[PDB]
Amino acid sequence: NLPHEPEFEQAYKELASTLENSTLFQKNPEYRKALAVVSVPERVIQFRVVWEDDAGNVQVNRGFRVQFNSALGPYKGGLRFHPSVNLSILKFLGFEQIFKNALTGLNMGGGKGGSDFDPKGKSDNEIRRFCVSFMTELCKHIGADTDVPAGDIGVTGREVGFLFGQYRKIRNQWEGVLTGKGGSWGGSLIRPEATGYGVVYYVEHMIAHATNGQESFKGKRVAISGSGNVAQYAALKVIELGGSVVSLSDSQGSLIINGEGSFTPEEIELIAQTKVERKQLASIVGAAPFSDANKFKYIAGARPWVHVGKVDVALPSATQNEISGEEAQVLINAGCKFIAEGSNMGCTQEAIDTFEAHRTANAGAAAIWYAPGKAANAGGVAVSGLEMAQNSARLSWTSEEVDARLKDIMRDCFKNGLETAQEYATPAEGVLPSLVTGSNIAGFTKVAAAMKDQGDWW
Amino acid sequence: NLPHEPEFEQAYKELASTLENSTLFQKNPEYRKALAVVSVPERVIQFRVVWEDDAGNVQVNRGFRVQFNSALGPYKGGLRFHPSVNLSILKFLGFEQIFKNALTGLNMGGGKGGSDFDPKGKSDNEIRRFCVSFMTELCKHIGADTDVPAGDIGVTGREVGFLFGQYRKIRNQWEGVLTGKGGSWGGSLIRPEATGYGVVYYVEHMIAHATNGQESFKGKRVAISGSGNVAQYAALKVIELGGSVVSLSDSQGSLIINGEGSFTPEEIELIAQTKVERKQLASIVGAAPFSDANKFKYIAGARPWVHVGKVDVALPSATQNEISGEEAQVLINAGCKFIAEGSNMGCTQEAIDTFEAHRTANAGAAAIWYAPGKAANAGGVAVSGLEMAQNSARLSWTSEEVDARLKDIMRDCFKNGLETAQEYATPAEGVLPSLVTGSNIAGFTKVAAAMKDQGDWW
Amino acid sequence: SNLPHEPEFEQAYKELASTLENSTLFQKNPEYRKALAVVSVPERVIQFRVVWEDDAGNVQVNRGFRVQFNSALGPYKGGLRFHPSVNLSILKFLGFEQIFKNALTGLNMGGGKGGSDFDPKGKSDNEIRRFCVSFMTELCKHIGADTDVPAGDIGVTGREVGFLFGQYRKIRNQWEGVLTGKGGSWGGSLIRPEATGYGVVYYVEHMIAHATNGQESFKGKRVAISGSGNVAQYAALKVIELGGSVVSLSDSQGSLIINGEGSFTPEEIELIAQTKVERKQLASIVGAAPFSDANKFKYIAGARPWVHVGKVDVALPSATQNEISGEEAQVLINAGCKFIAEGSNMGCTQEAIDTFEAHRTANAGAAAIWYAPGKAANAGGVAVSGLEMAQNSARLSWTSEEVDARLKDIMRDCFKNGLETAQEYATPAEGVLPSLVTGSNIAGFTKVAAAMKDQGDWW
Amino acid sequence: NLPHEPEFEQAYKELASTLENSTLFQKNPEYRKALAVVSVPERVIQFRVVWEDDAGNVQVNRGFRVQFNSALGPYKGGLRFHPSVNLSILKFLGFEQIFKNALTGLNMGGGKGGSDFDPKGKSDNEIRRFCVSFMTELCKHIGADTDVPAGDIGVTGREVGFLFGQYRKIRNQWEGVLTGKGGSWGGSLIRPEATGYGVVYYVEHMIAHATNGQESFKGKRVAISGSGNVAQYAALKVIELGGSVVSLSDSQGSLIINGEGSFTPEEIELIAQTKVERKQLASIVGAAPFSDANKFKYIAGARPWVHVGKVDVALPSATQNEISGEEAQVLINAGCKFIAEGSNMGCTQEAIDTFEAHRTANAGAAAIWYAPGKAANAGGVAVSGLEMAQNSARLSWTSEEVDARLKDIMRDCFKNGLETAQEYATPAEGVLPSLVTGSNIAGFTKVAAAMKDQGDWW
Ligand SMILES: O=C(O)CCC(=O)C(=O)O
Ligand SMILES: O=C(O)CCC(=O)C(=O)O
Repeated sequence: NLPHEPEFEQAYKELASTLENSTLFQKNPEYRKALAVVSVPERVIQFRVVWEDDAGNVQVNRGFRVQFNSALGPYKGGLRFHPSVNLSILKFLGFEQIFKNALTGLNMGGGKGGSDFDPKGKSDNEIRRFCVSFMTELCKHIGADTDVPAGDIGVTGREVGFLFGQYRKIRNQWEGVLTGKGGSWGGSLIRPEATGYGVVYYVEHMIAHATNGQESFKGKRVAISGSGNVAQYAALKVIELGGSVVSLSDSQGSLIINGEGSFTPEEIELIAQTKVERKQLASIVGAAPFSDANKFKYIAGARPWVHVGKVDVALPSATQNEISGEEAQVLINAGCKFIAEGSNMGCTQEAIDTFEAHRTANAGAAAIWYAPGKAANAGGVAVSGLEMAQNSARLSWTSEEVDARLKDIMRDCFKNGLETAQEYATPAEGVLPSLVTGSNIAGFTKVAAAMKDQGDWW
Repeated sequence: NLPHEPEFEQAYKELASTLENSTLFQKNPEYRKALAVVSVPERVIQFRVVWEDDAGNVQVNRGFRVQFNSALGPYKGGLRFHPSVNLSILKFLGFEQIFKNALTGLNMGGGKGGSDFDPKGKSDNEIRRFCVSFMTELCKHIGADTDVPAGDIGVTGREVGFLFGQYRKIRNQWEGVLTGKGGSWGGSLIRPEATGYGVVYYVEHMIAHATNGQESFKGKRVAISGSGNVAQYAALKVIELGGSVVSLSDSQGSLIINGEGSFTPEEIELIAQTKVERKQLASIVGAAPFSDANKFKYIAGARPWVHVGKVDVALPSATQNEISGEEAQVLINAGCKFIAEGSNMGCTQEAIDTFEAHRTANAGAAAIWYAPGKAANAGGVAVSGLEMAQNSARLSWTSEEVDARLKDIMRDCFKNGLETAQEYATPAEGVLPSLVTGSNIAGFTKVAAAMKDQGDWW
Repeated sequence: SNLPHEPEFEQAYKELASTLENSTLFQKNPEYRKALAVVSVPERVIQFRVVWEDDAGNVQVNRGFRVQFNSALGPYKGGLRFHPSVNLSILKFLGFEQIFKNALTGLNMGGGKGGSDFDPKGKSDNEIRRFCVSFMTELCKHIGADTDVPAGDIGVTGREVGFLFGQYRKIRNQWEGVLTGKGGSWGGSLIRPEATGYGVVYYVEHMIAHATNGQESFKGKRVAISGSGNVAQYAALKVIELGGSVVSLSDSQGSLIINGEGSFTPEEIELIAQTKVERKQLASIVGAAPFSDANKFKYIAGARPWVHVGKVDVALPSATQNEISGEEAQVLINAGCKFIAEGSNMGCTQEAIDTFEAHRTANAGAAAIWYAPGKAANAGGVAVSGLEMAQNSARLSWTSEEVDARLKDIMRDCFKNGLETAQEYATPAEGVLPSLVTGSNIAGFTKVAAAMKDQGDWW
Repeated sequence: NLPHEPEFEQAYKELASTLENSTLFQKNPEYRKALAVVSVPERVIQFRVVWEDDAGNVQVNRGFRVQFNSALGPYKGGLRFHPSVNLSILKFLGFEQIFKNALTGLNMGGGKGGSDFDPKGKSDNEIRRFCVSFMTELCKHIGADTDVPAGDIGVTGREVGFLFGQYRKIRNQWEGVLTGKGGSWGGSLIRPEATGYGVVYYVEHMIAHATNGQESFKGKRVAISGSGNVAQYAALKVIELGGSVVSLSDSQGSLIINGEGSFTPEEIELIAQTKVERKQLASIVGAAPFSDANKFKYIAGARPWVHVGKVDVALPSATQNEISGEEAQVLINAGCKFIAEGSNMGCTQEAIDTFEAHRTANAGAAAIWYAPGKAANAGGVAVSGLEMAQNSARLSWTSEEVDARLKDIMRDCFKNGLETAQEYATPAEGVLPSLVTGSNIAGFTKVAAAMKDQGDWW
């Protein structure tokens, strides 16, 4: 009699459902056995973590590493320190990580870990001691050839460092055992740029396919929402490829271009400085360059979608549910043909459904083409693979090298979606395949066939 | 945020209760910290087990090893294969194992493991393939100085053989990694006898103490339940000591003696053979000697306790929760003055409360005296420690040497419980000390103190 | 080379070497001169940084050391010392001696010594825990039940051994005999507290028997002891149990003497033990019974007991190193003392040792004072550590009587080996007592050097 | 108390003094804690080395490995066999190695080891046996992910081969555990070239910065001293980049170009053959091509500095203390703007002082710019990292690939010095940053911040 694990059960049921609404099990019914094998994790470690607080008292938390699947590579996935953490949640997140990592084409398996340790209110001294204790036990079960964790909620650069330092001390090895490391001790260039550059490259690959290699970002008008790092670097990449960035935004309003034109790199760097100083877009229109009313128009309380006029590409990069069903319709009437999520779950289900029905109802490049976040914002995962690659040679690559490689990985990510959809949700003649359906299946099918090849099931 | 683990949480709450109801936390209030720490397992491993059935189909089950505590020694405790198995249950069994193992005097930590694999209806080949697969993963986490498992429900000598065989092949070490091994490949004499002998030995000390050296098993009437190896060898040792054995039973009914007789060794040998053949007591009453209705009465559907009439000692040795509140009172009315669990968790908390209430109410030899399983049925795990001792010595001791050490262990276990109750749960004059409270405190403090010494808490 | 100056170690090497030269050993086996040169260089030395957090939350740095000197006879064995004086030279000195002390027990134990310059003085239990955790995080790599088995020494008692054991078992994930001096319920040995003290006395029993042709024992002898910790206590109680009289104890502040005939009783030693548990002085118990009975007890502040004991038959220095000067050696000689053995490690100064030895070689029969070296006479401690390792591998706890029995046999064999080896290689003049110093040094060295040769460490 | 370690204490004091004469401890006083922690080695192994001489006699020597710091990478640094070897000396060298290695921007820590073994007058056989015995112990402590030694005085190709053979045998792994290996068994192309080429690339980066990327080696006149591997390859690189090499020299004299012109690659090759035959430059001037007195002038007993006329770059690449105070002033007067040490400690302190005062007194490209050897001759170390990178993939890069990558590493070495001087020894407006000060501080700052991130100090 199995324990109640609602978050994991939900995630399994969603996969099994998306697999069922496809021809996968008509063509390959034996993959139902794969579904059953894959959803029992290969290994789970749980361990007590004892650590000393600043008053000198004994404290107790619970440590976790779910090593869910390793058919395609060593276990890969983040560590989460948050009071809500438990096996059920970490299984949900680790299970999903299998298939998102699989989607990229990198040799990365699937895992998730962490603790119910709550870093809110903790001194750095406390976080250090917790991390030291935590890694003392975890060290046994991980390694560059076995399991390579990373950060998540509660585990950023600071914690990764403390974790790395203690691993090194116990194991007496310097290796790529974590990703998200500092620039001087095995971190990668292009790490801040990864997500934003990643979305723009994915969309480039979409355009290329949709137009049979005749169009790129060159000459295209691109609406971006957000003004954090993802939006800034997506904007910079667009510009670098010859596109026009016509909008940026924050939670209070949108800053948009009047008529023809684009934001410039300099302007983007000014918006970055204002973002570092916690200031809102509303406050920078007072001075130049943004006080020029012939180039720039600030719109209070608005998202950009209905205000940019005619537009070719939309790149939501702010927050979740920032494209309504209604806004999807306007982008469609604005002639938008490509949309990809920079923000996690940026499109509402109504918007996704809209873009998909439009796709189904319109042959070729007359359709709007939506890419889901698990595919289009896999840049951060992509650069993690490159950080590992780089670590194996104790050698850093140039910005240009990491960038070029990030581009190729997003192509693999794209193609896995495209081809899976073509095979298992085959569209009508001249209709673009669904990247949402393709991306939801493709991880499972790559992992399942790998598992079969390796005798994990038969 | 934690998962609901009721079997485990109840055992914890109940131990905490017996510790509160004593002077232990008055004289050492710090030990409450130890309680919070010890209750979180050092390490838990869970893992997928894929195995092939006789049709050649893939089958999936879940593997577990709870390494609960190692302050006194390497993790020690059985493997259970039963479809009820899960983490909560093994946490429950593993927690109890800590304190049982502690009480043997031997350097043995507490652990428990197994699988939801059901051996019912499986071929021997299927069981072999399952054990090969199970041990392939488990081998990484165990070892002669790390974790030493053994049998339990679903895991007999047969399974231990398959498990050992696989370990030796992958680890390339021949060592005391398991106990309950076969005689020619590192098994110990007296291991089959140990639990049953051990409870009888323990109870002999109870009789001695409660009667001020007046009495022994000589002339006592002893009601036993069950008919597996515990009940058998308990029966045989009672007979050796001059007691009468007046009942045995299985899951279908009770075989009782009429009048003032007793089972014989020869009759016990016959019941043992009927049990190897997985037959029932109801199948053997229709032929001699058990068809003799002057001596024997078979009672279908019944536990033996009402049907034995007046008895002096009760040795439940069948199954968990086989003595209820009602039956505790039946045994009190029968003139029963000693009860000790041969089986794991034989008495309900209601029966325990009933017995303890009776002890408190009735000074001296009038009291029914109850010994907890962690003390009284420690004989088995004790002889496992001796199997480990023998493997490390690279010798096989005679039956007489193993048996001698088992007697010293059960003696010291009784003395410790008795003296610890005298110190921290001091009874009124003439009142028997609580073996429940004394055994719990003794076991707990030995672990907690060792944990403090080793810096696990402070 | 330009080797670093390591005076403590270099001095011990030369003294050892000299005692070997004053024998037939290198005449009979000149090739052992190469053995000696090879044995003098440690097999392995590990040094390491130990970073640890104080109670104020500040980072602190100390240096950690393990000298794995020799392993021909067994895994490296020897204690850990936390004391501000600790460095490589000092640990090499103590590790070198440990080789030969361990060899004389007859058990399979090699020779090692380690520790840190961490100063436990003034540190909280918590600080001590944090230091041990961090220290063992690095040391774990280099030690093990079949590799190197440390123990306590100055600055490392049961408390530290516990924190050190706990951290090892956590990182290594093996429960094993990696340390000795462990606690009773987690693989310690009975008799370990008594070992060193009982051991000296057992050894001296054989000295007395040999010197007097079995005509005397401890019965009726007056015994002066210095110190008031475990060694002094259990030595005293064993002497009392053998029918001798203990006429002094002492601590770093003064000595507490018996006046006239008479002895400390076990009850008095028990009280003294309780006060030394409380970290009090012998000073601050004299004004309270029974130690205020100024007919039986005299206290002298600032003094060692040797000049105040009157006539004495046996002396058992059991406080600290270098606690019998050459002058005090003469005082004991003139007091009529005939038997001396060290309860404290390096109790006698070299000057005292040269005096006892001069006096032995100048006097026939039992008119001579007989000095036993520490490597023979206080091996009781490390012997029972060896027994602890044996118990751990047996996965059993022996009884008091069994550990004690074996301790007795070990000390007896150790005495015999020193005696007979001196008779063979450093034969005394007719009627002179065999030198247990030369005897023990030769016996220890040759056991190691011959085993090294069998194992191809030299040829 | 502590042992007397004079060479190490000196090296420690010089670092502490450099760090005090900067703004580092004003801006970041907590880095004093870093200095105290970093100056205690992480680990030191000493060991007895017993080996057999050619007469069959036992010999005894002392082996050492100082594993000083691993924050930025596995321990890296050479092995020295010389009768002066001891812990103090090896700590001195390993301490310096941390910060030099750090300076390259490669993921390499800092270490040094060796023995007091004297190879003077030993047979190849004796050297083989010593190495076998030495590596038998050392193997335990090192490894491709832990510690990667190399050569030094007493340890060249021959010894590296013997050491690697024995490691392979015992460890049964083929990996990059040593650098300086033979071409066919893991050595890198560009290895003989590395130091010489490395010096020239470093100067290229200096030229680019000083001139706004307006100038290069193209059209420059370059005075080089020495005529061994470093001068030869430095020369060849200069010629490849369009520069003129106007001198070379040996201990007895200088061979310089008469008027404008340059040595050619064919001429460099001739000088290389003569140097292999162990002939001095004085004796190659009696034949063609060097007898042509219109092109070549031999100056007996002179260094080249005062005899080359106007020159843009100076590359002392012969020995130590080969540019006097006077010669530094002559070079300044000859229009020399770039000076960098091919040879270890080639510039006297008077010369370094003179170049630094000139820099201070002369805004921008008017200055002569001195690069210290720890930065400019770090190419040997750079190619070591590339050898490690190539060993990971069991794959040799092309000469062009190794060479291009060496150039980049020398840019990182440059940037680390430049930027560090900018921050902590900030020059007046328009004045070049001190590469000597920058290079002496930059390694420490990189290591200290990585140490802090990793919880080594806090
Ligand atoms: O011998 C063993 O280790 C298994 C015994 C056990 O699990 C028990 O005491 O219930
Ligand atoms: O118990 C041990 O291992 C030896 C302690 C020690 O170093 C000694 O004999 O002084």
